[PDB]
Amino acid sequence: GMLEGDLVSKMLRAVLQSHKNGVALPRLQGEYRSLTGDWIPFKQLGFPTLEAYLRSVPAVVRIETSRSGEITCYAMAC
Amino acid sequence: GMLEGDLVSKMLRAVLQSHKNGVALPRLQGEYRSLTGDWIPFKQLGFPTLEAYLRSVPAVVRIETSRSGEITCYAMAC
Amino acid sequence: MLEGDLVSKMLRAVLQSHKNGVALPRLQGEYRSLTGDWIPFKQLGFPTLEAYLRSVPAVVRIETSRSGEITCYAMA
Amino acid sequence: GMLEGDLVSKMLRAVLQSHKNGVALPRLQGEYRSLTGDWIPFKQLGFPTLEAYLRSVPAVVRIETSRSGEITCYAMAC
Amino acid sequence: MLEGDLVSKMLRAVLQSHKNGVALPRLQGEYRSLTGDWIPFKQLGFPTLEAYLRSVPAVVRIETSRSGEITCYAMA
Amino acid sequence: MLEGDLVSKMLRAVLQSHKNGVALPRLQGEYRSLTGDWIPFKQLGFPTLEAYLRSVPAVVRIETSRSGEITCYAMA
Amino acid sequence: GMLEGDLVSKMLRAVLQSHKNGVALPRLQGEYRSLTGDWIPFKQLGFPTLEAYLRSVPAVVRIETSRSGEITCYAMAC
Amino acid sequence: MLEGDLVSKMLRAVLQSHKNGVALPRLQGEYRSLTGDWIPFKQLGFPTLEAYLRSVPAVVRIETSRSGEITCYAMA
Amino acid sequence: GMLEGDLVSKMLRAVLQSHKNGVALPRLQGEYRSLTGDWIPFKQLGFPTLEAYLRSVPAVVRIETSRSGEITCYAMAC
Amino acid sequence: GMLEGDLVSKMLRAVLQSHKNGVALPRLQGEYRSLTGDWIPFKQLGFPTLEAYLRSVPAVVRIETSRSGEITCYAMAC
Amino acid sequence: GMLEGDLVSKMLRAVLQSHKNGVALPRLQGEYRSLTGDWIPFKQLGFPTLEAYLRSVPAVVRIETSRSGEITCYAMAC
Amino acid sequence: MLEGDLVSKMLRAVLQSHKNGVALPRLQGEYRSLTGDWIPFKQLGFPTLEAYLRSVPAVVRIETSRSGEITCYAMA
Amino acid sequence: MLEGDLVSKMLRAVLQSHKNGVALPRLQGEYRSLTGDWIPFKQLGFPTLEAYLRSVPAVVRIETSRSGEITCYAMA
Amino acid sequence: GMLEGDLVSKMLRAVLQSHKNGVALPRLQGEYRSLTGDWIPFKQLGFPTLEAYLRSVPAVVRIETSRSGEITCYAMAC
Amino acid sequence: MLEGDLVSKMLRAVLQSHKNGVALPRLQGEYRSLTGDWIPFKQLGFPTLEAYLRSVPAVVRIETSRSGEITCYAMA
Amino acid sequence: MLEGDLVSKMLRAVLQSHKNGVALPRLQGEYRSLTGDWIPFKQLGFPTLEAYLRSVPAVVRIETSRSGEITCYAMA
Amino acid sequence: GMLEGDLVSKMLRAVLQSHKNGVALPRLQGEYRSLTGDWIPFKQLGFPTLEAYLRSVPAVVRIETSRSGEITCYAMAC
Amino acid sequence: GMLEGDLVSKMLRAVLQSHKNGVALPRLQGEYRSLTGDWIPFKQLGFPTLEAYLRSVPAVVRIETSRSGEITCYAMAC
Amino acid sequence: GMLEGDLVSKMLRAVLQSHKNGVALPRLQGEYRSLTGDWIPFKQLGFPTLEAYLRSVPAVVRIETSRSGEITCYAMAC
Amino acid sequence: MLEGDLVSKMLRAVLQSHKNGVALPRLQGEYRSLTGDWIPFKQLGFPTLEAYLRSVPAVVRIETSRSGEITCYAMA
Amino acid sequence: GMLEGDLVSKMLRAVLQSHKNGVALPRLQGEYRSLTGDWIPFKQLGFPTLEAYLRSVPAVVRIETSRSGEITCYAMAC
Amino acid sequence: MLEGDLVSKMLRAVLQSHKNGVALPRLQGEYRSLTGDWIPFKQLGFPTLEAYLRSVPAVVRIETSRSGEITCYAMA
Amino acid sequence: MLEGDLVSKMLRAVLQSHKNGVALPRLQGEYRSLTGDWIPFKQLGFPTLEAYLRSVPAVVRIETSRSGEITCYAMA
Amino acid sequence: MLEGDLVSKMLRAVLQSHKNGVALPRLQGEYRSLTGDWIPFKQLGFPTLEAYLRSVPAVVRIETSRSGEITCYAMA
Ligand SMILES: [Cl-]
Ligand SMILES: [Cl-]
Ligand SMILES: [Cl-]
Ligand SMILES: [Cl-]
Ligand SMILES: [Cl-]
Ligand SMILES: [Cl-]
Ligand SMILES: [Cl-]
Ligand SMILES: [Cl-]
Ligand SMILES: [Cl-]
Ligand SMILES: [Cl-]
Ligand SMILES: [Cl-]
Ligand SMILES: [Cl-]
Ligand SMILES: [Cl-]
Ligand SMILES: [Cl-]
Ligand SMILES: [Cl-]
Ligand SMILES: [Cl-]
Ligand SMILES: [Cl-]
Ligand SMILES: [Cl-]
Ligand SMILES: [Cl-]
Ligand SMILES: [Cl-]
Ligand SMILES: [Cl-]
Ligand SMILES: [Cl-]
Ligand SMILES: [Cl-]
Ligand SMILES: [Cl-]
Ligand SMILES: [Cl-]
Ligand SMILES: [Cl-]
Ligand SMILES: [Cl-]
Ligand SMILES: [Cl-]
Ligand SMILES: [Cl-]
Ligand SMILES: [Cl-]
Ligand SMILES: [Cl-]
Ligand SMILES: [Cl-]
Ligand SMILES: [Cl-]
Ligand SMILES: [Cl-]
Ligand SMILES: [Cl-]
Ligand SMILES: [Cl-]
Ligand SMILES: [Cl-]
Ligand SMILES: [Cl-]
Ligand SMILES: [Cl-]
Ligand SMILES: [Cl-]
Ligand SMILES: [Cl-]
Ligand SMILES: [Cl-]
Ligand SMILES: [Cl-]
Ligand SMILES: [Cl-]
Ligand SMILES: [Cl-]
Ligand SMILES: [Cl-]
Ligand SMILES: [Cl-]
Ligand SMILES: [Cl-]
Ligand SMILES: [Cl-]
Ligand SMILES: [Cl-]
Ligand SMILES: [Cl-]
Ligand SMILES: [Cl-]
Ligand SMILES: [Cl-]
Ligand SMILES: [Cl-]
Ligand SMILES: [Cl-]
Ligand SMILES: [Cl-]
Ligand SMILES: [Cl-]
Ligand SMILES: [Cl-]
Ligand SMILES: [Cl-]
Ligand SMILES: [Cl-]
Ligand SMILES: [Cl-]
Ligand SMILES: [Cl-]
Ligand SMILES: [Cl-]
Ligand SMILES: [Cl-]
Ligand SMILES: [Cl-]
Ligand SMILES: [Cl-]
Ligand SMILES: [Cl-]
Ligand SMILES: [Cl-]
Ligand SMILES: [Cl-]
Ligand SMILES: [Cl-]
Ligand SMILES: [Cl-]
Ligand SMILES: [Cl-]
Ligand SMILES: [Cl-]
Ligand SMILES: [Cl-]
Ligand SMILES: [Cl-]
Ligand SMILES: [Cl-]
Ligand SMILES: [Cl-]
Ligand SMILES: [Cl-]
Ligand SMILES: [Cl-]
Ligand SMILES: [Cl-]
Ligand SMILES: [Cl-]
Ligand SMILES: [Cl-]
Ligand SMILES: [Cl-]
Ligand SMILES: [Cl-]
Ligand SMILES: [Cl-]
Ligand SMILES: [Cl-]
Ligand SMILES: [Cl-]
Ligand SMILES: [Cl-]
Ligand SMILES: [Cl-]
Ligand SMILES: [Cl-]
Ligand SMILES: [Cl-]
Ligand SMILES: [Cl-]
Ligand SMILES: [Cl-]
Ligand SMILES: [Cl-]
Ligand SMILES: [Cl-]
Ligand SMILES: [Cl-]
Ligand SMILES: [Cl-]
Ligand SMILES: [Cl-]
Ligand SMILES: [Cl-]
Ligand SMILES: [Cl-]
Ligand SMILES: [Cl-]
Ligand SMILES: [Cl-]
Ligand SMILES: [Cl-]
Ligand SMILES: [Cl-]
Ligand SMILES: [Cl-]
Ligand SMILES: [Cl-]
Ligand SMILES: [Cl-]
Ligand SMILES: [Cl-]
Ligand SMILES: [Cl-]
Ligand SMILES: [Cl-]
Ligand SMILES: [Cl-]
Ligand SMILES: [Cl-]
Ligand SMILES: [Cl-]
Ligand SMILES: [Cl-]
Repeated sequence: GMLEGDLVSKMLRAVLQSHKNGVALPRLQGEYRSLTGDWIPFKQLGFPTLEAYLRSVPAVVRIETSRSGEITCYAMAC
Repeated sequence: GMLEGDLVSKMLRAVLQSHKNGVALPRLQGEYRSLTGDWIPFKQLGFPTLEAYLRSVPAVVRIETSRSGEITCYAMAC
Repeated sequence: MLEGDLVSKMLRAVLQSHKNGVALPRLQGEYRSLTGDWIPFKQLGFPTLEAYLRSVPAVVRIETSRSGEITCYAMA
Repeated sequence: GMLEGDLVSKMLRAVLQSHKNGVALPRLQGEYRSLTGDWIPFKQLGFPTLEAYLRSVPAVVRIETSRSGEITCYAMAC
Repeated sequence: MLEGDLVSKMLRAVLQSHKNGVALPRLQGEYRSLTGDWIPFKQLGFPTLEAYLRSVPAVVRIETSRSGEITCYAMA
Repeated sequence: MLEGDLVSKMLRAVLQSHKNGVALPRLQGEYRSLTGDWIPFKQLGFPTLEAYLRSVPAVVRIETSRSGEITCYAMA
Repeated sequence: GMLEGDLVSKMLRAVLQSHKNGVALPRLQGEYRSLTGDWIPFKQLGFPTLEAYLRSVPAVVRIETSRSGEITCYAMAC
Repeated sequence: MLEGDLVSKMLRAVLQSHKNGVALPRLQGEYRSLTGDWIPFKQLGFPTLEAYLRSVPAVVRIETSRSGEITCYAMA
Repeated sequence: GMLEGDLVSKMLRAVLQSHKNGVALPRLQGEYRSLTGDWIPFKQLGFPTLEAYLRSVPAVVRIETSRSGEITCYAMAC
Repeated sequence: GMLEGDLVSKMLRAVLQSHKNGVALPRLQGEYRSLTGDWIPFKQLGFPTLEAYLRSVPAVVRIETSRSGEITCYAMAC
Repeated sequence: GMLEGDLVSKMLRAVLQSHKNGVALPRLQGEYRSLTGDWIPFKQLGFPTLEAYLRSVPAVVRIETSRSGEITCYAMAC
Repeated sequence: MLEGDLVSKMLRAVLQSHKNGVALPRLQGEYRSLTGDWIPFKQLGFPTLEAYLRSVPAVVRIETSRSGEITCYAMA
Repeated sequence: MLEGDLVSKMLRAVLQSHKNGVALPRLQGEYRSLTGDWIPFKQLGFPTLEAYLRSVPAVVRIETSRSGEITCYAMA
Repeated sequence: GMLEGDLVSKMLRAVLQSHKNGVALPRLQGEYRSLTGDWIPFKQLGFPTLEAYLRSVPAVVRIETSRSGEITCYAMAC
Repeated sequence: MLEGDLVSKMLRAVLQSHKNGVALPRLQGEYRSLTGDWIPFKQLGFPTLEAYLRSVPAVVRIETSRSGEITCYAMA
Repeated sequence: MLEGDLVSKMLRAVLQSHKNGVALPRLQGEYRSLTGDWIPFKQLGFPTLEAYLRSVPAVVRIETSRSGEITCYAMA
Repeated sequence: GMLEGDLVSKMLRAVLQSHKNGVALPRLQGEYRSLTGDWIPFKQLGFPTLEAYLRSVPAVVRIETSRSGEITCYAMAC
Repeated sequence: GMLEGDLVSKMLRAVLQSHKNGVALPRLQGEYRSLTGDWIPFKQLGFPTLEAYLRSVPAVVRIETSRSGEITCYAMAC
Repeated sequence: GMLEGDLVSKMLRAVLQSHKNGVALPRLQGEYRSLTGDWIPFKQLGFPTLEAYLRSVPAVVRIETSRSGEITCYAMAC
Repeated sequence: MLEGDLVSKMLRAVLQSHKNGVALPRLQGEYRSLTGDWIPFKQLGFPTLEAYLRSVPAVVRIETSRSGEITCYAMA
Repeated sequence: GMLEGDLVSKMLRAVLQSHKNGVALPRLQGEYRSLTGDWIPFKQLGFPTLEAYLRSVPAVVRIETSRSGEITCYAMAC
Repeated sequence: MLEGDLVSKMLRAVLQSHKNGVALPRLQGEYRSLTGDWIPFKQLGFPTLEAYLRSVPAVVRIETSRSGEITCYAMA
Repeated sequence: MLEGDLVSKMLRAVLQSHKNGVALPRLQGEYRSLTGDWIPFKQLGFPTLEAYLRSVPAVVRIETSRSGEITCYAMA
Repeated sequence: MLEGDLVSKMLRAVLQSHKNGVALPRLQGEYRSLTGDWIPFKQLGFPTLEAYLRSVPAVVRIETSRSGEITCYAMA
């Protein structure tokens, strides 16, 4: 019944909530596949990059950059 | 042995045939994932949207629009 | 207490008013009759009312006929 | 006084309502010209194809695809 | 009973209240005064209030002055 | 004596063989049965057989059902 | 004998000259069709929008914007 | 008497109701409680409620915590 | 019943056959409008320019260039 | 505190209000720089041309075209 | 922990190593899905075609074309 | 009775004629020898004969050598 | 034994039948008369029959008149 | 002597270091103009958006998103 | 008194000088002979002289031969 | 001695001839009357005469009326 | 000393003048190479197709289309 | 008489047949120029890269990739 | 009164004339800002790069490249 | 008698007037002094005067100094 | 053996070294063809213009602009 | 014996030198201290040092703090 | 004394060390063994080591096997 | 202790070795002579050595001659 976008959001929240210190963006597709069996379908959902998809779901994921320019993704409270 | 496109066609036919009143397009990726474990790879298959892929397989899927502009997908007889 | 939570609860109240469901073109009017205002589907992030209703499948069941007419039902 | 889009919508409704079994999309420009004297200005109205314009007016036209992949257009009730 | 039909009727009621027409920037406020809410021009599919008003020429006459100020009148 | 003229005449002959029309998926086979070869719709400049048939409305009448099945008839 | 662009210019001048307080741009295609039987072929004439075509014929049409951002078109004297 | 002026005044009234500020996700509900309707941020030309609030810095002070939670305060 | 492209082809043939010395391309839209009441819908038919549409119908129209680079259009025999 | 767009709007209003007969568009960047010390950042604000930015702020600036096709910009009352 | 690209590389190597005479490119998505349960995410990984992705991993896959123009993919030694 | 079904059956008949398989460049000729015409791979929706043959793996086994030469076999 | 080799030989046979050449629009029909089928110019990789004929200059000489009519001749 | 990019980096660091709780991205151009007299020239520096420029200077600016999807910019230590 | 009006009048004067018309490549020279300068077809908004001449059909008749040579005549 | 310097001086001479200014559509003709030729605004790098005149503000003052008519004056 | 475009023009004129009945466009690159030793550099000269380059040199080459849609190129007198 | 594409094909076959162990793609333009006096005109022939042109002529050239990702080109038998 | 382009030209001439051995292009934006307080608005003026703008004003700036490929900009005499 | 032929001859006449060549910025003025008008480089199909001069190497020799100044000479 | 780019570089150096006062860019293709028999293949080498290719080989060619905006090319010492 | 294998081994040696990990900005210097050169992250195919380190998770553990500072540890 | 000259000389020295050539994957390690550092193929302007080696054909002969393995030899 | 800080210090040491400056093409070699390796301009984020040197104006003064040759000097 759920929209593809709603299902992916729910799975991503499930991935991020396991990890108290967040997930480095380069590791995120792998950590999501570990839970779900497949990749985050960011192109399908209408985004050019995984980062652009993540920006579009701010109530699921908090983005923070590091000095190197890498993103770490945290589960947004709620 | 089968082409990616042939496999997806077969899976989509299997999804749609379960549903006597068809599947609303917004629900289709979810209903296909429920059967198959993954999403319909419409970008891979060379289409910009899921609707454009579905138009390309008329002997698998019948498209009908509603007054709202939403598509419902039916298994095409055969 | 989120906007979406309040709208969802009010929608459920409207749909439950109607045992036979509500034709989608009449939904905005029936909902305003109860709530005093429209369903804020653009604010909630959707291009159409029907697109919003697809986002709440636990609340509303949607039936579409073969002539393309849409009926909305309270989901139990 | 009317917007171009409103006038075209009204003319298209007038075309489709004559035809109880709908109008095949390949025949639609001709059948509309027969009534109106000119073509449906889908590029002007901001669409890349006639099909994309028709999708944008679901309360005027119902689209149904056939096994061949051709569209038939029906007047949407009302 | 469509949203657009109800909005159209309420707009007509507001404009008829005013023999001298209503300056377009004041229309939303006058309309809320009567109806309790705003004119839902985005929901109805328009980028601006004025774009919505152009969609209902049987309801509202629009005059624009040479300094670019807009006045709206009930259409008979 | 053009390719399109010959194909058109042969198609008419096939369709006239069938008072009840010919289901579009069966047309290529019936036509080969009579002519020894397929309808050359790509050579004639069309992406599909049905697209070719639309180019010859004086020859073939096309009916499409509400389930999307297509039947072709000789045009008088 | 005349260029398409010259004919359209002449027809547009004829439309605008009827209207002493000008024609709102949203109403212009309809008012031109009322006189001429067809639409202003702005895409053919090489413009992306009707407004861009109108800008290209300043000795035919004067553009003035209103507070809302709508254009009114006036016949340019001569 | 502009829509934006009225919304701004009503927002100020809501925020002043709350000495401790209002968490941004709760703002729409609190505002409807007072006014009878939602904050019309799309009509006013903004993609989000927060984007609208940034347009009125003389009215609302916005604080964001290091966990990304947002609190809105009446501006003196 | 006819395809838009077939109707336009037929009208164009009718225009060109009147003119024993052909029609200069700059004059063609005007001469076609004189017969038909509207313009040749080359963008609708999927071409960027009128010349590109004309190239696509060689059994209707013969193109010949002049020293200036202008095209003259002749009815192709048949 | 203010958005870039709000600041530019305010500065532009300040420029235009000095000039009772408006400012010719070709002169506007210079007249704005005279007051403010820099140029109107129309590309930053998401517009391809200065004219497109000005169209987007109709409650600040009234556009009127002249017979030559040049724009004059007036402060919109208020 | 692994990058998406590293995981896909490893899975592709596992697919190709089973097949002593290589895998025809048209059959590769199907043969990879048979092992892994999903498709090779070449668009995600930043490539327009499956062939372009495969070219980018030469130490995993050897490409050889046939007279028809079809590619066969072999596991690159190591 | 579909075109693709008939072509598939005729292809199988040709391949079965040859215990040692058929070199792909010779397939069109051998097939015409039996059927009177070519394999209609463009009509069936494929850019090449080999692309068509990939669409029918239950009918034809394809072997490609390390020098890039292709041999086609009847599939049991 | 390639498709293109067989088509080339059959084309030569058709053209040699005609001392005065063959008008290009009549070529498909004359060729079918001899061979039982059409010249497979799309299969062979060409958008048009004339484009195919340009690929075989050792087989066919093409003359075009100043009115744009095309005549094809066997090449010695 | 300095590169444009180095100068802008230095000015941005100066802006952000004043603000202990960071600067909301919507407020950043204004706060930078308050110090420097002009805007951050992100298009000149080769970026489509201000956010894309900021991502490119991670040793100057730390980005953190909020639940709404707004960015707050902090001076990166050093 | 517009540039285009003056150029048009001068062109007419040049063409009337010549009962047998003027070959288009010679027109600029003949026109300069009478007027002291060239026909300003770029200023008037045209990419070519011939494109300008098409804009004034009441002034100049243009004939093009089958070898592509152009002759210009005064229009009565 | 540059082209632009000479054109600028000649323009100034034309404008000074006219105490009441010169309507922009009449400028080319008046200028030719004095100089024997047109103002070479394309050569000088401008799409229009008015665009050229904007490049020389020390030479020409431009007034535009509210009906969009343009008058050019010698600058002191 | 000559511009590339002038040299190519001169060579093309030399090719076409040999051939009293013109040169079919499909044969032109070969016939030009026979005289000159290389191909006509139409992309270098700023054209997308050979036909577009030829259209740009009307005083060198006369284009005439045939019923099939093929161009024949003739030396333009002079 | 021959098409440009046919001539280039023939020359390329002549180049490759000299070299029993094939020609590394980086060396191919030079080795072809050594025989023919000019370069392979892959852009003219409608391809974005030399590799894309070579893929389009599989009955002339066999492509094989190496571990580094370099192509070697072999004359395809016949 | 002056056009933006004329003002920038004048400022650039003023910058370059100070420097007898010219200004290295990488240093130019900084040296111009030192005089003027802002950057050269090359995107506004319709150029993709600063170098493309500079090429467009040859009577202001002389460009000379060095062995490294860096440009030095000199004031053009006058 | 073509425009380009006449311009070429007049240019040669101007350049021959000057044994020491003519600095390119002064060429338009010197040429007008002799001919009464400017060199019509845009009409002749060139973006600049210098681009036109490159099209006539048999007429004008162009020297450019290391400071980028250009001198034009009659070609013998 | 040499890369296409290396061969062209060597030929260009050979052209430029003959000419003590350099070669005007408009004359360069002709002067290179005079030595080599063909044109500089700048599109093949991946550049949109001849000037862009020349910029890419600064140790072969020195570019200097003139007041008109024309480039002169000099052999770079070495 | 691959470059990547050698770099990986040398990196492990550097990280093992440090029980408390190594701050990422100091890693290049510490690594050069041991090896005589820098970590060749561009050669190995990565835009940044950190991007390279992500490619070797069996060798280096990366911790990032909430202020965005990065610490690298030998992986057991 | 250029970087490329020094790298070229050092590469030659490494390759000459090996009568049987050096497998390309081992080249970086062998070269570092002699020189103390890697071959700087990115600095020298190449995307890969093999792309750099193609730029110096007078120094290194490259052989590629039919399984795609690469061997590098000193060029005499 | 950053890579860029160490490279900067080593560069300064090399340049100070040379009172007369160092020609840019010789810089990499002189720097390797002192440090054992190349200047890592790609790692540091620059397309060229000269682009890197522009990033450190407090360290190196760059002079370019009118023939385009570059000399680098220690900055005091
Ligand atoms: Cl979705
Ligand atoms: Cl992590
Ligand atoms: Cl995806
Ligand atoms: Cl991504
Ligand atoms: Cl990403
Ligand atoms: Cl969200
Ligand atoms: Cl990242
Ligand atoms: Cl597929
Ligand atoms: Cl459903
Ligand atoms: Cl996909
Ligand atoms: Cl989609
Ligand atoms: Cl879709
Ligand atoms: Cl299908
Ligand atoms: Cl839908
Ligand atoms: Cl809403
Ligand atoms: Cl809806
Ligand atoms: Cl409905
Ligand atoms: Cl509309
Ligand atoms: Cl129908
Ligand atoms: Cl249209
Ligand atoms: Cl369409
Ligand atoms: Cl369509
Ligand atoms: Cl609708
Ligand atoms: Cl259709
Ligand atoms: Cl709304
Ligand atoms: Cl409005
Ligand atoms: Cl108003
Ligand atoms: Cl076919
Ligand atoms: Cl079909
Ligand atoms: Cl059917
Ligand atoms: Cl036109
Ligand atoms: Cl109106
Ligand atoms: Cl149009
Ligand atoms: Cl529009
Ligand atoms: Cl518009
Ligand atoms: Cl409007
Ligand atoms: Cl809203
Ligand atoms: Cl929000
Ligand atoms: Cl929040
Ligand atoms: Cl059509
Ligand atoms: Cl005509
Ligand atoms: Cl059209
Ligand atoms: Cl056109
Ligand atoms: Cl056209
Ligand atoms: Cl034309
Ligand atoms: Cl803003
Ligand atoms: Cl002004
Ligand atoms: Cl900007
Ligand atoms: Cl602009
Ligand atoms: Cl603008
Ligand atoms: Cl303007
Ligand atoms: Cl990855
Ligand atoms: Cl296989
Ligand atoms: Cl993908
Ligand atoms: Cl693909
Ligand atoms: Cl692929
Ligand atoms: Cl393949
Ligand atoms: Cl076929
Ligand atoms: Cl094949
Ligand atoms: Cl084969
Ligand atoms: Cl075919
Ligand atoms: Cl044909
Ligand atoms: Cl013919
Ligand atoms: Cl920079
Ligand atoms: Cl803030
Ligand atoms: Cl910018
Ligand atoms: Cl932005
Ligand atoms: Cl941004
Ligand atoms: Cl933001
Ligand atoms: Cl002109
Ligand atoms: Cl002309
Ligand atoms: Cl002529
Ligand atoms: Cl001019
Ligand atoms: Cl003007
Ligand atoms: Cl005027
Ligand atoms: Cl050229
Ligand atoms: Cl020929
Ligand atoms: Cl080319
Ligand atoms: Cl082409
Ligand atoms: Cl072409
Ligand atoms: Cl020409
Ligand atoms: Cl052709
Ligand atoms: Cl070809
Ligand atoms: Cl080789
Ligand atoms: Cl090419
Ligand atoms: Cl390439
Ligand atoms: Cl390539
Ligand atoms: Cl390669
Ligand atoms: Cl400007
Ligand atoms: Cl400097
Ligand atoms: Cl800018
Ligand atoms: Cl730049
Ligand atoms: Cl630049
Ligand atoms: Cl300049
Ligand atoms: Cl530079
Ligand atoms: Cl000119
Ligand atoms: Cl010049
Ligand atoms: Cl000069
Ligand atoms: Cl190369
Ligand atoms: Cl020279
Ligand atoms: Cl090229
Ligand atoms: Cl170029
Ligand atoms: Cl160039
Ligand atoms: Cl170089
Ligand atoms: Cl140049
Ligand atoms: Cl590296
Ligand atoms: Cl890093
Ligand atoms: Cl760090
Ligand atoms: Cl390197
Ligand atoms: Cl490598
Ligand atoms: Cl290897
Ligand atoms: Cl480096
Ligand atoms: Cl360098
Ligand atoms: Cl140097």
